[PDB]
Amino acid sequence: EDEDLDTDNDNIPDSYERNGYTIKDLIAVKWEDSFAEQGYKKYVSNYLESNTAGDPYTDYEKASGSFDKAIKTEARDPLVAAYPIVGVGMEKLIISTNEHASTTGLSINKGESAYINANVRYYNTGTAPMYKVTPTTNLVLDGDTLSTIKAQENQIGNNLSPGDTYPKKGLSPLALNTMDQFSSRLIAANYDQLKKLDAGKQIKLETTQVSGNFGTKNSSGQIVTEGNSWSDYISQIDSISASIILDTENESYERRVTAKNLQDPEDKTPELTIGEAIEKAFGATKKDGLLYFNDIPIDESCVELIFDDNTANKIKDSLKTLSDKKIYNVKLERGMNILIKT
Amino acid sequence: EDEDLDTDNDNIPDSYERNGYTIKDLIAVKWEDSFAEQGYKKYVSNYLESNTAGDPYTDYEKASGSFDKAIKTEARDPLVAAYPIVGVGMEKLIISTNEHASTTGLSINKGESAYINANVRYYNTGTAPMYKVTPTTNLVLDGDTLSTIKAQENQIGNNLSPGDTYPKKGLSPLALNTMDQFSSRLIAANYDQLKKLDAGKQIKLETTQVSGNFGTKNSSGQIVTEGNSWSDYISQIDSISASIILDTENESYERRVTAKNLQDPEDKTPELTIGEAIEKAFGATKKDGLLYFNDIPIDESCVELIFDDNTANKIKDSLKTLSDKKIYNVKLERGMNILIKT
Amino acid sequence: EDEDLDTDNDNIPDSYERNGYTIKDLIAVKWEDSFAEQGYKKYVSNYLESNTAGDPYTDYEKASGSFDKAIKTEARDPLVAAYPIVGVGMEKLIISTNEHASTTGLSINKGESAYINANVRYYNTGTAPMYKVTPTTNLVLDGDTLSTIKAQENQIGNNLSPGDTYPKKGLSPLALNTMDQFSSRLIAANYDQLKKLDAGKQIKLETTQVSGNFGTKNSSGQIVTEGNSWSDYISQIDSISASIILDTENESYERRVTAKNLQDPEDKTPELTIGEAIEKAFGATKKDGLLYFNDIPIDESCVELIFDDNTANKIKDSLKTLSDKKIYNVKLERGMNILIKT
Amino acid sequence: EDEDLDTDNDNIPDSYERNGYTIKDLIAVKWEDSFAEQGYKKYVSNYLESNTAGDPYTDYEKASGSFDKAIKTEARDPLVAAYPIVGVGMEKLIISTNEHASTTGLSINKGESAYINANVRYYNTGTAPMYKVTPTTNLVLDGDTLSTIKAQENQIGNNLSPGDTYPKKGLSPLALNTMDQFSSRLIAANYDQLKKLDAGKQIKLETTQVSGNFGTKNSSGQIVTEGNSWSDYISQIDSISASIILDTENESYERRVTAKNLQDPEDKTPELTIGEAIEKAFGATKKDGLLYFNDIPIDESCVELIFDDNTANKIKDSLKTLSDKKIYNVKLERGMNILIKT
Amino acid sequence: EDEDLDTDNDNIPDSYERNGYTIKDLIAVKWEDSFAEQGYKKYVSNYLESNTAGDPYTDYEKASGSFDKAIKTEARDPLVAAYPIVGVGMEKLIISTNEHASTTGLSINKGESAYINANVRYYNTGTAPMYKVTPTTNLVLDGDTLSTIKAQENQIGNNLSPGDTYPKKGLSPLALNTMDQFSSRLIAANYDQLKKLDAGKQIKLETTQVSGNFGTKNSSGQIVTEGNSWSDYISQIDSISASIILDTENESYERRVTAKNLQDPEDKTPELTIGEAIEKAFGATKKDGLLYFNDIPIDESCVELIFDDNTANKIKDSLKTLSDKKIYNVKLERGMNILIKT
Repeated sequence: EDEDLDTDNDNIPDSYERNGYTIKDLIAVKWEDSFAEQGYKKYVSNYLESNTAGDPYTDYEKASGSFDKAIKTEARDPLVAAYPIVGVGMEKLIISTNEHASTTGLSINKGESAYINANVRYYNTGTAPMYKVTPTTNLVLDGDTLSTIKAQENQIGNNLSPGDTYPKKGLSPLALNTMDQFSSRLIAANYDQLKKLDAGKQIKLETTQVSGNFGTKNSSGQIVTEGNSWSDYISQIDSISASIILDTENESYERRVTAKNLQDPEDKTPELTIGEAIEKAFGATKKDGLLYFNDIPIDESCVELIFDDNTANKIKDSLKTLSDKKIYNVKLERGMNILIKT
Repeated sequence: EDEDLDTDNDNIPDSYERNGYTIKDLIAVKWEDSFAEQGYKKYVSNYLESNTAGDPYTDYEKASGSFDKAIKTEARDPLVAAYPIVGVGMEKLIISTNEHASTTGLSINKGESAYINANVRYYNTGTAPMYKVTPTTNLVLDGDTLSTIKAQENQIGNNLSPGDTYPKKGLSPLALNTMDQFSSRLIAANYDQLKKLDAGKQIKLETTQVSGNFGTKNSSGQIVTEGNSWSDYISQIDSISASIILDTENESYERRVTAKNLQDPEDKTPELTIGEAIEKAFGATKKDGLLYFNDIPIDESCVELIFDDNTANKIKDSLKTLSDKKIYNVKLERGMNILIKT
Repeated sequence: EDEDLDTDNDNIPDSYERNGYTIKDLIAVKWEDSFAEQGYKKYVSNYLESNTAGDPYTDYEKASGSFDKAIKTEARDPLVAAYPIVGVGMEKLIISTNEHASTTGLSINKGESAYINANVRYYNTGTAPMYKVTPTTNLVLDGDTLSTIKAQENQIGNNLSPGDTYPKKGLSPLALNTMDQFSSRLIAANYDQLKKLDAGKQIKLETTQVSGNFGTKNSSGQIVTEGNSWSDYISQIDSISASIILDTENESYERRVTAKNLQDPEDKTPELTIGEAIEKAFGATKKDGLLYFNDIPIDESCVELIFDDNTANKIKDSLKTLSDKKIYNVKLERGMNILIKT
Repeated sequence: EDEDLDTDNDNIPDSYERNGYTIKDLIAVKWEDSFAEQGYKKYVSNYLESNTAGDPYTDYEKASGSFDKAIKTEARDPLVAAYPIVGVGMEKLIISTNEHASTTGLSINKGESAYINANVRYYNTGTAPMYKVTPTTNLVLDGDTLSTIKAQENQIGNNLSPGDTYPKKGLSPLALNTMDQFSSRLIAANYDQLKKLDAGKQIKLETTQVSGNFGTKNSSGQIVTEGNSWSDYISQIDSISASIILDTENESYERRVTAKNLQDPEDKTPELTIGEAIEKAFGATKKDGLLYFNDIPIDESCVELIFDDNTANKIKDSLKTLSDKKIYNVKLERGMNILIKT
Repeated sequence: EDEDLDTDNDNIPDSYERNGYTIKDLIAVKWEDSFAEQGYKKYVSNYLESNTAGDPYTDYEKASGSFDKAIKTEARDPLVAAYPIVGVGMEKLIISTNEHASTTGLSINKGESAYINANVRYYNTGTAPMYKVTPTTNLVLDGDTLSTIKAQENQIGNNLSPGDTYPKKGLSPLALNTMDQFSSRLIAANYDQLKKLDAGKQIKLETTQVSGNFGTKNSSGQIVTEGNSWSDYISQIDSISASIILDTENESYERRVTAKNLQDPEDKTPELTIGEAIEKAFGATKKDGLLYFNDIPIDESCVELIFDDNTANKIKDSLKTLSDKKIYNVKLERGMNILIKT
């Protein structure tokens, strides 16, 4: 009954955070099943923790709506993890060749003769914005693993809205050829690697890491992104949560949802199943008693649940005890990943 | 009746911010319909929020007039959004070619032989000033997507008054050729791209982002623009508001006006219609019971409401229920845009 | 009667700042018409504002004289605005040509062959000093709009007294050829622009902006110019005040004085007319019941009041209702400008 | 009688600072004419000001002797101004010519062929030390106004005692050729300006400004010169005081002494006359009832009081009313200057 | 009798600092002549000053022994001044000449052809250490006054013990050829100055100034040398003290001892005599009723008191009134200097 006693100092009780609860007028309301039709929802969380997943907001601050505005409405639930991830796309790699007087002809230096140039474009898929992007990307020549570069002081960009490109849709890509104000590097073994680049235009561009920022909110301390860094939360998140990826023919989505280790006798997060988790992640609800999208179904005759080895072997080891034989009705796995092709 | 009880600690009551209200002698006055003729106006705002739109001032601070002086009088209302946006214009791109001894002639380096130079000019259209401008702009060569640059330490400029150019009217434009004190880059493939520049002078300049500052005001802490940054508010604003653009033959204006999501049962901003919102944005009032400008009519036989697809399809999907058939009398769409040609 | 009740916390009452007042022995004295002959003057200001013009000093602190000492005695009145503006003059542009072995002769590089050099001199005309000057200036070649530069670390200068040059009168000008420790730039298209400079010595120098500092004063916090900046007050000032320029055959003057918008029901600055405003700006008083200078008459038979379009059209639109037909006796215009030739 | 009531919070009374006073045992003693023979002196100052002249110390702090020790004993009186000024002397300008293979001979670059070098030496004449000197000096070629330079990071120097040189007497001068670690500049138009330097060795060196620091003293906060800049007091001083220059055939002296504007009805500094002020500045006293030096007479048969125009015209305009006809017995002029040649 | 009343807040009484006193167990003991044989000594100081000499420690803190440990035992007395001074010695100047292809031979650049290199060594003679040394030294070519340089970041050094070299005895000297990571400068007029260096190896190395640090001591704020600078105490010291230089055939010492001006009626330091001051500076005592060194007599038949002009003329001007005719028994001179050759 909790007797209105808090154990975390997170302004929320611990039977409220044990049974179902929701939030009205910035005050913890207990629960009644009536106001589900009113438009409200239900939440459960960790009554012993100041913040369930790793993400830097507390349980009440994520559940109310006084944390940000730009973050999508799915992230107001304490099970999901409000954190973004950005991908870099490449095109139009151009070159300039043979520095002095050619396209050897006695005045072509085997180093520093053909400078490189690439065009890229960032895009964010996830749940949150990042008010700065510094990605480090590297280039590879069909298995030769050539130079790596940081974003310099003029390709850093700025705030990155959810589901958007870095140049907003209808603009030309971003140019890249620098190593701190130094035109970058010859495709190295000159009369060899340029002739590899003759019929072997396989300059592949990979991303390794990005770094960004977020924002905290007060009244007097209004909004600051000066030192709030995102590079020291991914290790906290990914060693707890599991990953869920959905994709249509025109969009993509990735989410990180938490779980529980069964061996630890002192974890107090609620249990889950993946048929509840795909509902809890997105805006997907039930349209005929089974899980549907905004306009699409997601059911067993419509899923293409493409697993991998660490997920498939554990589900094939644990799909023997139950008799209902439902893949959606299994306990989560701390570290798993799931693909929903459609 | 609210019993003089504040719920946000924003020095304003919550029936005052629920019904109509205005501000006299820096004190919240309730409302009387008499003094509209006196010169006063009416306001309404969000009784649960410390700041209605995303912009960094509060409800009372925007409604009174003790926030700035340079901001135009339309922004003193808590529904509009006091934030600016700057455009860059280009002209007069000049070149210097063929470095050593020509206009190949055996001494023309295939990289770094024709340095580029552009002339630019900023302008601000919106509602607010920005006390610093760092725009990042890129150049594109009829679909070749060439280099991008930040404004250096000597092209940054200074305070930018609303509706003005960066060099005030009657001055020459700005020169641009730098990559941190390095003359920029050859039009890359020398004997190819210069001959593309022979008959193909299509060096298009595009803007990608800008960054600036604003100003907070105290008595002892008078005016500071040292750390107040504008790059961490656009993501908060644009994921809430809608956009409205007006343009005559000699000027242009763009505004951001807020709205409400109907599915969210804990939003407490008032509702709107676009026929009220075009009046609420500008200094436009009614001159014959219908909306007029300073000296211009803006009515259904004079508007050119040129939509786009996401606005036109939703208004054509929701123009079936009502019987009056008025495009001005519809609920707003959180994310829509509107062009009003004249 | 005000009952000695302050509404701004600016240590001055609000019938004192409503009727006339003056200041004796650092105490607000009410007003009496007797001691005008004594040497005292009269002031009136905004009883609802902590600083009635934009300038960073308060009403009392500007009215007393415990703010600075180098500021001219006209600025002790709350109607005028104590802020300076500096103009740069150019002369003696010299060159150095044709870098390797000439005055083409086969060893002249089409970029980087003739470095430029200009001589400049600052001066201040206005009401205040500026303890640092960083002007950004650009050069133009008969409508070609060439490079722009910031004052470097060795050409910034120092404190700049009112009505003085930057090198005090009787010294040679300043030399300018830098782009951060890099001899400047060739007059670009070498064998073209040097031959334009043959008979076309039209290198015009233009100013775009300056930046400086000011000084606040305490006893324990004596005088600091390290954090104070002037680039965040001009937008506040110029969107309020009007401008007045006077010039004899040997000097020049420009001032910024305030006004009121008539539509706003909650502004509380007193009214004005230009016939009292030219008196209130300068040290000009009446010598025969009409406005005279230090030794010069300034009256309708001596003025050459050269307007512009926004001033002339409004004065010819509003010079119909009155019957006295006096241009000096009109309400001010918020944004106007006035030249007084003599 | 002042009733021991202070009006400035400067620990000194206000009839004490109205009549004569002096300071014994760090306590304000009133005045009695007996102890003038004891070795004491008399002072009078501004009972409404925390510091009379611009200089950063207060009235009591200058009158006692607990402010510094290196400042000369004339400055312990609240009428004089304790501030220094430094002059730069030039000699021995040397050159290095014709960079590649000469003293044109087909390999002499018309820019950057003959680097310059000058020898300088600072000296201070005035009343105070400066613990750092950064002078900006420029060079001129018989009316061509060549480059200007700041003192770099290794020609700054250190503390500068009053009446001394920067290298103490018996050392070689300072070498100067840098523009931030870059050998300076060719005497520009090479085959022209070197031949101007053939018979026209007229490289004149001029000073424009200097910058330095001073020292404040506490017990716990002992002595700091970190931020106490001198560049923000000269504008306060020179718009109040007048200047007095004395010179023998082996030394020089310059001082700044305060005054009063007669039109201002609320200034409260004492009056003066120049025959009192020349005694009040220096250690000069009366040896036969008339002003003498340490060993020299300064009287009407010994002065060579060389005025300028703004001093001569005002003294010839105001030497008519009095009947005694004494130039020493006139009221001071706020802005005047005086040369006492001997 | 002083009634145990302090006037400076320096924890010491003011008859104790008026008569003789000594410090036992960190408590001010009054005096009695008995404990002179015990090993104790006598001190007297300025009862009106918080620190009698210029040096940054107080009277009590210098008299006790709780200030530092590396400072020599002579400096524990408030008459002497604990500050060091460092001399630079030079040897082994080497060269590297004629850069391209020679020892003119058509390929010797008249600038930048023979880089210079010197060997230096610091030493300290005085009373204190300095935990950092940055000396600026200049070079002169037989009266041509060549370049000057600061010690760079790799030649600064570290803590410098009293009476030691900078490399401790038995190490090679320091190499010097830099102007901020730039091999320094040709001996300028190449084919002239190298031939001056043929038979004219007169590269004299002079020192001009140094800069260093010191150390303050607390328990919680244990030892800091971060901002404690020595460049702002020499002007305070040298305008008060006189200088005394002693030298054997194998060592040298210099000291700065305070004095008193007679014309100032409010100085309160005790008087001195030079025969007492030579004893009070060093560890010299009396061995036969006359002053002896550690093992050396220093008396009138052993001194070689080599004066200079300002000392000799004043002692020959004031050696007439007294009848005993003793040069050791004269009042000190504020500004004098004294050499004791032995």
